[PDB]
Amino acid sequence: EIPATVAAVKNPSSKIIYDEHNHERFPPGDPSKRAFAYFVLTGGRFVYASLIRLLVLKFVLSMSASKDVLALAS
Amino acid sequence: TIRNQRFSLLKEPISSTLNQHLIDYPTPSNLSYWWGFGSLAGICLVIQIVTGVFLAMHYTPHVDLAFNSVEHVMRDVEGGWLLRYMHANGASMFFIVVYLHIFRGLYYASYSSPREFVWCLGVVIFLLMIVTAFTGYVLPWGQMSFWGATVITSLASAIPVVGDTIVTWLWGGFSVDNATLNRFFSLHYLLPFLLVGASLLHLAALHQYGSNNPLGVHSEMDQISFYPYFYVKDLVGWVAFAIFFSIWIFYAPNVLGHPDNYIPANPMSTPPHIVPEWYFLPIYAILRSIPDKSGGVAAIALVFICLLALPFFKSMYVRSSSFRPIYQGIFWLLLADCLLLGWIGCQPVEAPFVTIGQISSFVFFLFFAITPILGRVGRGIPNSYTTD
Amino acid sequence: TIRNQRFSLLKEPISSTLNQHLIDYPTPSNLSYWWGFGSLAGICLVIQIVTGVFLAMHYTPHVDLAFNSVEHVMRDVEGGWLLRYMHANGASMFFIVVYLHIFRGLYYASYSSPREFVWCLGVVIFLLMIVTAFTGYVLPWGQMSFWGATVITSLASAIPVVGDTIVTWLWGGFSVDNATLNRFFSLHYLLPFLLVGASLLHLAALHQYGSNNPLGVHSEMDQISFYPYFYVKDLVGWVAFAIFFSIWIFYAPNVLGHPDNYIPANPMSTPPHIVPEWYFLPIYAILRSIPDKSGGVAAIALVFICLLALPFFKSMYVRSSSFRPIYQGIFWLLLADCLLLGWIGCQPVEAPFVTIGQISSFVFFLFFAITPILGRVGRGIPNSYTTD
Amino acid sequence: GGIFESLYKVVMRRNSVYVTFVIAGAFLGERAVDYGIHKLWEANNVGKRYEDIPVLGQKL
Amino acid sequence: LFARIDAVDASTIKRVANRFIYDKDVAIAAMGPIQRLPDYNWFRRRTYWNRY
Amino acid sequence: QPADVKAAAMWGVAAATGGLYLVQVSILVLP
Amino acid sequence: SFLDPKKNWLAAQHMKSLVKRLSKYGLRYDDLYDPYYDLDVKEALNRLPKEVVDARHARLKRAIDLSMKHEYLPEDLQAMQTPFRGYLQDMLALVKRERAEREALGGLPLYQRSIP
Amino acid sequence: FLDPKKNWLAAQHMKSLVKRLSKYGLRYDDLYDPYYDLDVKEALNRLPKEVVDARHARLKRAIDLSMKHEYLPEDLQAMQTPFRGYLQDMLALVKRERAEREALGGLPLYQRSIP
Ligand code: HEM
Ligand code: HEM
Ligand code: HEM
Ligand code: HEM
Repeated sequence: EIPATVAAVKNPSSKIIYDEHNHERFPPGDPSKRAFAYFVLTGGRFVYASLIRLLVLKFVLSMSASKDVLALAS
Repeated sequence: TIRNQRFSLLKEPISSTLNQHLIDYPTPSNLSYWWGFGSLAGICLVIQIVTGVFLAMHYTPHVDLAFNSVEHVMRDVEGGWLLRYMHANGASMFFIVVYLHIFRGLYYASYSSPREFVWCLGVVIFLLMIVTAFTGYVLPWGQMSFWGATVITSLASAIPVVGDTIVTWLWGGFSVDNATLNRFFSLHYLLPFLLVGASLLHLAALHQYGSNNPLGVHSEMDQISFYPYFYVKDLVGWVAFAIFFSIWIFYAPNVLGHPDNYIPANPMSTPPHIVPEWYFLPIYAILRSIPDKSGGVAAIALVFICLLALPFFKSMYVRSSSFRPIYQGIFWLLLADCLLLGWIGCQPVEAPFVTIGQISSFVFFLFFAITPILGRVGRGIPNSYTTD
Repeated sequence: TIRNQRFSLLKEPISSTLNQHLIDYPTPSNLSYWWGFGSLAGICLVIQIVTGVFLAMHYTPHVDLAFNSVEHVMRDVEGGWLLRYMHANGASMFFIVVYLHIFRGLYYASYSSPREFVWCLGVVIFLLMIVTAFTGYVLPWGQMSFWGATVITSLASAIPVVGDTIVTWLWGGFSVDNATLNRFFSLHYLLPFLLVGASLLHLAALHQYGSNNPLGVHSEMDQISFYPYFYVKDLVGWVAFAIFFSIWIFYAPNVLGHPDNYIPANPMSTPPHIVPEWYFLPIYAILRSIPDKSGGVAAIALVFICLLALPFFKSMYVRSSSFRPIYQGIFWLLLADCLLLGWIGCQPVEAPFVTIGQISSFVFFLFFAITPILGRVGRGIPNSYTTD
Repeated sequence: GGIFESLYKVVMRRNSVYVTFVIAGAFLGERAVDYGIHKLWEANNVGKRYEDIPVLGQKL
Repeated sequence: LFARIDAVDASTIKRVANRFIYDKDVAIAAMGPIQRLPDYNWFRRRTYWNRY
Repeated sequence: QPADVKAAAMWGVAAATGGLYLVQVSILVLP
Repeated sequence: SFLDPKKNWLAAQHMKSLVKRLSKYGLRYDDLYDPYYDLDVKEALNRLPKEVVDARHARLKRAIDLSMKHEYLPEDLQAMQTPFRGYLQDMLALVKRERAEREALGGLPLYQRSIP
Repeated sequence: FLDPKKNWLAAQHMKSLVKRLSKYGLRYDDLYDPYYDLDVKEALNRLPKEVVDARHARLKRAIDLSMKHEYLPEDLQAMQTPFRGYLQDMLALVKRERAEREALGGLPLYQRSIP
């Protein structure tokens, strides 16, 4: 009654079975959608760069001059 | 593996400590989204520090200029309204995520051995947060700020031997005045850096013993590195928190506030409803519920005594409450009681709120007085349900 | 050794890092007192932080109240003159101790490998000290304070394309008024904590690569633990420093300053003699000596480039100056040049001081330009002096 | 699939090109979102803006 | 065979590697005390450089 | 080395674009 | 008192719920004892046979994997689960008894918890 | 290059170095820190154990004297060989091997770790 791991090691098979509970497999012959994930991440990076730019500008220009002195200068 | 020549710039001594403790620190592979709150309180602290520095470039701690200076930041400074709303609602967010942090710890019994030092440093951090938020809230010098400062600092004269002496020393005079405002400003500036240090010690202790997990079991069998598996999880947490914070900044910037603070402080008039911020409300409620104000201060001390005494209880070998139905129900009752007690704090001190707050405090302390009993009784479970 | 039961508290995980890095760190057995100067600089930083906090409990960052607030600290606050004199003269002693630190490093060539990172972090630390002391000196708001702020901030206009924009943005409103005062108070309060972080990184890098010794030789043969052997030496240094600093505080507290800072700032008239504090005088003298203010700013940048470029030299095999007569003489000439340069900066631009400064700064850069030549020739030495 | 792979081979072979693309896309998306939100604002609250009051220049 | 072999230069090697190695999927088979061998995402990320 | 030069030039272009996007000197750029 | 599920309906319900939970995650009640928790469990696990300890580690790894995947054991093995079939309580009791005797008469602790 | 036996200044420099080095009982090669160059490290690894151990003994003696604030007695100062080097040839050989290895497409056998 050889153990499960020993039987798996000693008998390699091409009919590999994964979990497929919350991640469904692609059919065995199919190209990998590698580009689509990269473009999704690209949109996210668009957003992240825009947010970083916003925050830096907001702080720096908060340290800038104020409407009070701008109106005072005549 | 002889390091004759360089392989990876991550493993070089310049980046080796960061490599280990951030990129390569092993964490259990089953952590849920409840650990992102620990990851997120630090972000809230950083936001508070940065916005506070840029605000302090515009605030004047005098008693005749504090309110007008805050309004100057509101109106004249470009983007100043963003800074001030960020600082205020960010204090609120900091406390929200820290409460979620604490309550996850309570649910999963993360305070249990061997993380007693983690929990105790967390309690010290909580003290620092409370003091910082209070002394900072006194800064804008509104009616609520002035009178809350007066009431709370005057309620430090309950100590028997010294009392009035400590109160006079703390006030810098005979009443909350310019000296107290300046002192509070300096202390408010200083304390967050001690808070950063305490957070670093907190993280160092946790990394000494490693993080818990929902099952509460030993988890050195199935572990994965922090980056990138938990970096992306915390990223989802951060973006959700950013959406929440953006809602609370741009659409409801004063909902969490109290309108009476927009009145310049007037020591000759008292507002009809003196109450602290929403995140001091449970503590205030316990303090008011216990009569004989010295007894109230004693109860407030006893709250922290109980919090520090939590990790040093009896056997209670099972820790996660997923396998503890009675402790699960007790935890839910505790959370409900804390929410109810927070509601009570904002209410007046008339009936029936006095009785509702007196029962709520008793339930809150009964939670701590019942858990050791649960552990003692449950110590003998396997001998009773065994299938031999 | 299996740590089954705990022997010593110092080897427990709570005090293990502290144990290693403070008590058990092996140190060369032949260190003189200048390593004590390094520790003394650390103590001076702590003194500055504490006295600054307690001073900021009484200082109003407004233009109409800063000077009278400082006079409040001197006259009304209980033992406030002690706090203010300690802060000012402690800035002075901090710079004295850091200068002795730097010059010991230069004499014993401690910047050489493998302590390039230690030297570079030291240069960053020196920049932070300069900025912090400058913005702090702006705070009392006197004649020298206001006019020095004006001049040193307005020389930032030398940048080719964005000079004027940076000057106006840093000024906040076409002058050095209240906005600049608040800005400088916030920055002066913030910077010392970054300075503490930089000091900790400095010490960490040094502790990585051990510590040099008066011989410059490998020193892993005879090494002793830091405590108690060097704690007592540092203690002797600290007590002597305390006597020096007490001489300065109590008997001659205004010698290291200028009398023009006791006049309230009046942007209409201009004091006849505008100079920075004594510890900025060498840099001021270099900048003033080289005309064409763009050239002056470039020259200051060049000074810091040379300071950062010392560690990365080619041969430089023999380290200590005890076995380098030529470099010993060069170092003493450089020190005399630095003292003369500092003295020149307090003098007017009338002749002959222009010629003397234009020679002294050139000699400074000459020192920084003739160390590699000595290193190459010394690398050539051994195959010529052989006695056989 | 084909379109995504084509744009991938266009703009995802060097990270410098990718960073330039990310920055340009962030800028263009920011400006487009600005324009869209402004059009929604104009559509929603019409007749309230400053340059709409009938007597804007008659206080003299 | 020799002509085909020495008709391979540096540019040909780069082109073939970019066809076969740059950002492709690896297949790993390991056994033994491999509790320190990096996981799949590690190798899959190492198949490209972000500096270039 | 030529490939390194091309990569450095492209990275400089990317950094210049990033700085331009951060500062937004469209008004300043007269030439 | 000593309340067992035979003489207590509430204890019967409690045991039923615990059995349901442990069967869902497929791990015995003794597997919940953390060696880092007590350091007496550490010694008791050091004294147990390697087959038993390896089975404990395998069950814990399976439970953690199921927890990450957000799923439960399939109903077959769930019906094949045997919680409360203890393997550690006797050894833990022996270790604690030995420690109590050693502490009671003279003696230094054989092992101690670091600070912290 | 006119250093030895033809330069009065170079003769004076040699005299001073001999005085100082013999005063501490060191040699010139002992001034070469292994941590400084990482070629001195390889040379010291390749040198015979007796030579390396003598170097370490001389270094320990010099550090002891530097701590005590005193010099060698006149007898041991007389019995000194400050310039009887032992490291220059091995160091030059190591440098030459490094030179050819970098000359024709080779990885360094050791690199300095970034601190
Ligand atoms: C060094 C970092 C910090 C600085 C410099 C700082 C500075 C300031 C300043 C100048 C104000 C008054 C301006 C205003 O009222 O909006 C303020 C207010 C406040 N701060 Fe901070 N702060 C810092 C960190 C924090 C932290 C960490 C917290 C939270 C724990 C906090 C909580 C508050 C609160 C609640 C107010 C009152 C806001 C209001 O009601 O207007 N601050 N802070
Ligand atoms: C400044 C506020 C705080 C910060 C920044 C902070 C930070 C962290 C971080 C980064 C972690 C590791 C990640 C995680 O496990 O979620 C953590 C864990 C933890 N913290 Fe905090 N914390 C704070 C406040 C508190 C407080 C007030 C307590 C309780 C008194 C506390 C108790 C804990 C516990 C018990 C853990 C272990 C979590 C586990 O079970 O693995 N923390 N904290
Ligand atoms: C905040 C001011 C500074 C502090 C607190 C500080 C602190 C220290 C400490 C504690 C040490 C180790 C003990 C010692 O060797 O004296 C040290 C060493 C050292 N420091 Fe600093 N330092 C400061 C500024 C500087 C500066 C400005 C430089 C030069 C740029 C510098 C360069 C060095 C060097 C080269 C060493 C190596 C010591 C040796 O070779 O034996 N330090 N410093
Ligand atoms: C966080 C810590 C610090 C705080 C809160 C602080 C705060 C202050 C305050 C409020 C003043 C004005 C009071 C007065 O006029 O005497 C001041 C002055 C000054 N500070 Fe600091 N300071 C700190 C650290 C430092 C450090 C590290 C230095 C650098 C040596 C420094 C250098 C100065 C100087 C030169 C002055 C002007 C002395 C004078 O009044 O004539 N400060 N500081």
